[PDB]
Amino acid sequence: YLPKKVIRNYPGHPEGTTALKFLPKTGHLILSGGNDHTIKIWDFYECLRDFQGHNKPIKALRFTEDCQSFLSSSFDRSVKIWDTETGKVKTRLHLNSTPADVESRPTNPHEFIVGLSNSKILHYDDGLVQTYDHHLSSILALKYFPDGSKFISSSEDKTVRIWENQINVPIKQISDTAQHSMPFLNVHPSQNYFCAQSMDNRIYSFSLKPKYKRHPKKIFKGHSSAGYGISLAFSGDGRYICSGDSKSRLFTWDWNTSRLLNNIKIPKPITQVDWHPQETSKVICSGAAGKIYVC
Amino acid sequence: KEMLAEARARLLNTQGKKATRKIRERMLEESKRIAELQKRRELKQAGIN
Amino acid sequence: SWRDKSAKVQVKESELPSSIPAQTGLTFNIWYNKWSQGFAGNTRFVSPFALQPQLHSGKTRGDNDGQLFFCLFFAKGMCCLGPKCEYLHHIPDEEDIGKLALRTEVLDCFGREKFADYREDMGGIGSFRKKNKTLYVGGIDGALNSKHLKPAQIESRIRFVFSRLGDIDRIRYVESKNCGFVKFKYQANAEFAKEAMSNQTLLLPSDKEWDDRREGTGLLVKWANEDPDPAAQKRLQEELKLESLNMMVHLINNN
Amino acid sequence: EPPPNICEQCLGDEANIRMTKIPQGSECKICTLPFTLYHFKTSKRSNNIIKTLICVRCATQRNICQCCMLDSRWHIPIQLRDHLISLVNEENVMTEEAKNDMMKRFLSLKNVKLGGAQITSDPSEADNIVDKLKNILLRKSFFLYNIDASIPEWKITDTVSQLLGILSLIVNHKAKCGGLRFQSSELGERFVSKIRGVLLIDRFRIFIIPWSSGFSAASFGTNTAENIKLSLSLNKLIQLEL
Amino acid sequence: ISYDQLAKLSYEKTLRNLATQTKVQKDTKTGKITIADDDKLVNKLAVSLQSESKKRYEARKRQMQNAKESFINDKNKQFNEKLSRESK
RNA sequence: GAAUCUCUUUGCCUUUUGGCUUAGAUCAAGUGUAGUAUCUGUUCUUUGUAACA
RNA sequence: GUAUGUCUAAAGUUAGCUCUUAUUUACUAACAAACUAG
Ligand SMILES: [Mg+2]
Ligand SMILES: [Zn+2]
Ligand SMILES: [Zn+2]
Ligand SMILES: [Zn+2]
Repeated sequence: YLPKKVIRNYPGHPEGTTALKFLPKTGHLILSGGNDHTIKIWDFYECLRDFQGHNKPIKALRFTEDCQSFLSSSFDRSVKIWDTETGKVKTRLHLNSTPADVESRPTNPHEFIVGLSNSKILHYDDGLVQTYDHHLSSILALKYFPDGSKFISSSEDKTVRIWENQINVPIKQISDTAQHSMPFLNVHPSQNYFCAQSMDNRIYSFSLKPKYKRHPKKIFKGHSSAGYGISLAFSGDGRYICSGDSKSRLFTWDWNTSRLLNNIKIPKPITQVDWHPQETSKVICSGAAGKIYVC
Repeated sequence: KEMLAEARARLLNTQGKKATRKIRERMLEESKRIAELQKRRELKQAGIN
Repeated sequence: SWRDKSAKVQVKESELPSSIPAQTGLTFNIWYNKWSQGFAGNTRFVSPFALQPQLHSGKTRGDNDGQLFFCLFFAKGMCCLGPKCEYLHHIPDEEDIGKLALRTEVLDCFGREKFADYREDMGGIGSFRKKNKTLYVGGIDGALNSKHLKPAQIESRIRFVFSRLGDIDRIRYVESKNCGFVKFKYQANAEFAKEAMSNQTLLLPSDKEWDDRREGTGLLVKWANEDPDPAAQKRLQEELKLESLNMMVHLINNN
Repeated sequence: EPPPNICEQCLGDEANIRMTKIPQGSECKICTLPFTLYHFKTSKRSNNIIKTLICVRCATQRNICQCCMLDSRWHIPIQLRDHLISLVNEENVMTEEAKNDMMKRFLSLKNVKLGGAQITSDPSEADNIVDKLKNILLRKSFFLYNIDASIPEWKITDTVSQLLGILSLIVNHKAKCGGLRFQSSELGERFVSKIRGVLLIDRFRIFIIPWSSGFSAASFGTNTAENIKLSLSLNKLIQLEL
Repeated sequence: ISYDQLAKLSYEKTLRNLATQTKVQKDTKTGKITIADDDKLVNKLAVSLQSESKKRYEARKRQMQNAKESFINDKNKQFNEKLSRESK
């Protein structure tokens, strides 16, 4: 159901809290990577621990479906896999470039994908496995398919390339003459749609078909998402879409008509937006303030 | 239907391919420029001057 | 002191390295004396020669000839003709910069020509428009050969190094940006220190990496910008107004 | 073909000076246009060769000479004479120096005297601003407290050297504190004899401490957040002295 | 009509606009004329010129709004309007 | 009686065709794989009350 | 396949409607059965 009130405080960093995600199917923890400090976890209310071993801010903090360890994508050319129970050192990927969002394949805890900003993507195990070089620009955001087995990449170019399980060659590369880029993108939880932000202030939605062409009128236009790395979100079993903006506002969306529902005035560009997989009406958001406002 | 749709595709062909690739290149300039400002706004909320 | 003794041969003619640079390409371009068909690996290097002022200062032919332009290869520490070099092989003191008062805003203290504005890299000879005294000191990473040090020790090393090169106004190492800002009493001391600590190392001989001294890439001494905090703009404006009031007195005494 | 602006200080204290003209010598160091370059020697046996480094139009646009790059009338820098004209007329007369190449050429070819050149050009307004200037002027280690940021290290060396007869020194300006260091045993005894006493540099008071610890710069602080905090606490300690 | 008559009529219109609304010193050396200009009159002229520019701006947008013979893009329907105005 | 706002018409062209020559010249004779684009066929949906700080 | 164009930290500048799915058609390919470019 729709979020309508700015309910709880959750005062995180005084810095940005530049990444928020959930444990899938168990809405117990969150993550918050600030600018200067390190990662904090809030529950539901409570706090657990810091994760020292970073120096720079963090782009994205992605879990696995094993859920015991998340993946930190810091600006400091270093990717660290942290346990949510102890917080130890599995790997330390000292890289060449500032890494983008760092994700994991839903089957294996071994299979593990790191995006870069020198136009490359590196697959790993529990240790290089296979490169990925088809984007011309810095790669911005990644996804996967239902239960993995393929892979989705999008860059500072307008291209989106579906790569496979350890295969360099794209099945489809998605480009027109009017697309700005695809800076962030999340799988719609019926695992057949394909939603992505784009800096025409619009959220495009493609299919997941072999005949992969887009569907009209499912484009979410009323935004100011132009110059910030803003996230997408999806409710339980796909009832709405929440997405932040740079008006210090959070905007929700329908599916069949795709129209504006709630223009909230949350007290700085609202960027990171997550739903609960348990609570069917509440949405966690954070902008660049650090105070994690829950709707 | 096919021939009429191709005809109304070709009657829209107003700009040349050099003007088409210049609209393409200016679109790429605006996209790279807004990505650069996006990266700078991230690093400026970060504090890295 | 240095007024008493003569200047030493810092290096032989045969003990200089060749003018042909380190090979960064395929073939050698003998017009521009550089390398081409490839650019991978740094042209920049740790300089093999240091200054060592108190040992190698002295009285040259330049004191006999009455010339008061200093020696660019004394500051680099790589003169062959020690006591016979036409330029000066000592630290710029107050009286030498005082005799440089007629030409140091046109040329520098080495006889090089000051240009219109700075480079895009802010490093080189300098301007005739800014009375520039503050030197940016970067490149400290390879100057330490990427050794983990506290910032107070590095600030102490930069203070002791640039104390050899004349009178110091003010040194402030930036812990957040890994750079210093060394301001001098005179402009010619800043010029001499920029030529002096060009691409050397902050490594002491008391450390284990002294054999691998010339491995990485050394210091980066360059001309600095203004100090953009308003307190140093305040001290800059008031010291410039006091020097202007001195020049007020001079212009009234003249006419 | 205009004759050059070279003032009385560049040529020097001689009456017969032989200069060498090269037509279209080099690009001038303001606008990068070529010009007739005049190089000479101040004496006959001078070791330094002195050449004009700007063209005649860039010289007359700033009312400066071509060799020593100072004012033709006053023999002072351009920036400071613009600052003095801003002190007089209450109008920020600044010299608009170019940075693009085409802007340099464009800004030199135009017939104008830019900056503060028009005031010092004719001697009437020169002496007018001169008596306005007259109207304006009618209107073995130690630790150191109380060093405001306008006090350099070289003045702290010079006053201690002047009170003695002539030794390194370490001053943290962001901590606003000072320290002095040497090796001679008798030099510290003579520093005690020539006096927490007060150093008076320019009426700005600096308190002294016999600092038995061997201070490094780490003793003044390890970071910049320690320096401002220690400066505030030490100014409160100075208020405790007062 | 003509640019002379049209300047004359716009002058009469602006005097009608004032009708709906309603010293000199010199130096010795510089010789530049300092005229005392009242601030209410200065910014009243400024607000009047901005109001005329915005009035012309909104009327020009009103002409831009109207779309009612054969054309491919917007510049083309403007050119076809021009040919329809040539046909008398 | 003095004037504001909204329309209608006229006038200004307002995003208003910015060179030339031999119309400047000549026009598929396949397939498979793939990509892009479009049509058609097919299936689904329609608040009071009390206490405490 | 050329011309040609574009990207590339080593160095740190001071606080009717929504949909799945197949057939057809159109334009493209130095991709295949030793060589061909403005
Ligand atoms: Mg051709
Ligand atoms: Zn020498
Ligand atoms: Zn010039
Ligand atoms: Zn001169």
